Amino acid sequence: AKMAFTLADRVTEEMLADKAALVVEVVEENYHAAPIVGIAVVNEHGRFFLRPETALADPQFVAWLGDETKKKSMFDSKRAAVALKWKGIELCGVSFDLLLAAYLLDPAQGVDDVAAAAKMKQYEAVRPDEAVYGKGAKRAVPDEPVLAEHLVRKAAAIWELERPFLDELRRNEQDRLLVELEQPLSSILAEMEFAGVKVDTKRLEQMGKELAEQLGTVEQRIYELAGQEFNINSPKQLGVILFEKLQLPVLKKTKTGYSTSADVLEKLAPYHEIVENILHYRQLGKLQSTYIEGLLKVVRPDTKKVHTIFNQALTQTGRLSSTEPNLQNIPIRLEEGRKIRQAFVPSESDWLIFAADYSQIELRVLAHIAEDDNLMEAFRRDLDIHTKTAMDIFQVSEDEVTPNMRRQAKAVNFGIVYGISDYGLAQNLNISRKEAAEFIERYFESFPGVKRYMENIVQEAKQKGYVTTLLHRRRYLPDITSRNFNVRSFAERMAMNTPIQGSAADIIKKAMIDLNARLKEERLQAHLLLQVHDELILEAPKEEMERLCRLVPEVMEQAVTLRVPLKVDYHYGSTWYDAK
DNA sequence: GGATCAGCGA
DNA sequence: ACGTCGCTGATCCG
Ligand SMILES: Nc1ccn([C@H]2C[C@H](O)[C@@H](COP(=O)(O)OP(=O)(O)OP(=O)(O)O)O2)c(=O)n1
Ligand SMILES: [Mg+2]
Ligand SMILES: [Mn+2]
Repeated sequence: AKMAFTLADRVTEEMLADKAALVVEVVEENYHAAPIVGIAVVNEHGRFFLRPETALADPQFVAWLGDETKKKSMFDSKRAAVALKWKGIELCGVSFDLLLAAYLLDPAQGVDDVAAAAKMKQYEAVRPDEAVYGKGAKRAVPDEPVLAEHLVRKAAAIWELERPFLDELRRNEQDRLLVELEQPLSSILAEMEFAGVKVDTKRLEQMGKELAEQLGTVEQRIYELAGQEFNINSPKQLGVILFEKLQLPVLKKTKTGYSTSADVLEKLAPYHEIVENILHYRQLGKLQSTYIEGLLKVVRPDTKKVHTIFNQALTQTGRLSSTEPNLQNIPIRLEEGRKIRQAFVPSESDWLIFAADYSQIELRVLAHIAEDDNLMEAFRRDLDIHTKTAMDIFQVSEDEVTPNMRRQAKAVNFGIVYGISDYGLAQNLNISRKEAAEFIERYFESFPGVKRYMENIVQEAKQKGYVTTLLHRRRYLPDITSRNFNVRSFAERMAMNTPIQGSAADIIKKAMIDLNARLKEERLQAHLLLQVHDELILEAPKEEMERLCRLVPEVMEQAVTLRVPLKVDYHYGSTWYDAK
């Protein structure tokens, strides 16, 4: 039923009040330099709809905006903030974000628009976004009066949902988690995205050059070794032209056939010199398309920068997400892939990249929550549990543990505390089930207080229906009561990982809050560029490095006081690769 | 277009 | 039965 609003053809005084619901509509999925299709304003004085072309020229409207004393209630404020940034317009004053509010109250709700968020509060006087602009090869902006009626309903929806959403947060002890943590971070992530990272494009290209070379040269050998013309990309083909054309053993099977995962071609290599050229050719493939081109595809022409979008209310545990491109999955494990980081450089001349980590954080975080005597005492002794477990998964001595090695021991360590079964472990470090099984018993012999944790957090979820993080981020687990054994089991493994994965994500979020607050009150040219789950990557002039090497680690270790010490590793250099 | 698959990261 | 949490490129298939 037509909600009455005045389609404004000019701005006015009564629509620039010190509190209003705002909507700077960015239909485009990727808001980087995306046009603004419309504006809407609800405030005690009424409901208005301003046309972008208009309002974004009006200095009185542009002022009310950039004015932090003029309050704005919104949904996905970063989406608008970044879009405006690219227009030279500053957006301050956002005191409430409906999107992040619904995320804290229940990340499983999967809110992708105001309607979905509103529905969560028995408010449905608003249409879902997909209904208004559609999707697929049809997607478009409805005509003036349709776009208008919707933007005003979304704004009106935001106007009314603030109270309901804030109260439940208040009762859930998440009001501060919203206002003092999630909302502050949204402005910082906007800067990081708008700032973007510089891309050594010339190099990156001269990389794709040779790749194609070492590709076909490893593609024909494949047709040779196989003796035909199958496409290395069809697992169905890799299955037949393998175990059924080329007769090899099946050590594992998929829900369609038999695994051709790398953890198989590996074990099934010596049975033919084709399984080796497939391992290498697939690596060069991935690294070729999913990166060289994949990155250059998002590199803007002028600034030569890429601008990731840090999705803040997407993951179910509190972690951030990155897309177009995913800068949280840049190669680093092997040497070939790692060099691509030499393509990531400082944004200004004579600057440096400063990357800071967090030493075995989830393990430290588990130590604090689980409170196992020996896991804490160990850290209080400053040991590297990854290297140690490596000393076993290889029986070697501390001095004989390699970077490559510490990785598997690391994956084993988390595999073990987060559910892993003797079979899962057995296939990982490629051993027997009886060995893996006993290695896990001794693990919990080393950390009994932790065993007790895997057992009570399962009961905790079973009783409350939700797990929680250090900073009060909660995760509902209704499948914990499932009568299906595997639904219940996945639920239980979530109750074991979410509190830990989530608390670690809360801490890197708070550290980020202290880091911007510090860099600002000390006024430095340095700023954050990326967040990689438990690592921050800043860029600054060479002259600030000496102050960074102390301020960046100190801020991160201070964020929260655990029963164990936090510890940061940090390095810097001319490129992302150099920063080590 | 979607459903698996592949491979990369934390 | 199944460690957790993500994103992107490639090809099978109506
Ligand atoms: N196989 C993995 C790898 C990582 N993580 C989680 C736990 C780690 O603590 C966190 C950060 O990833 P890192 O690679 O930084 O691992 P740590 O931080 O634990 O090790 P490092 O001492 O190298 O920082 O991500 C996990 O659950 N399972
Ligand atoms: Mg890391
Ligand atoms: Mn780390």
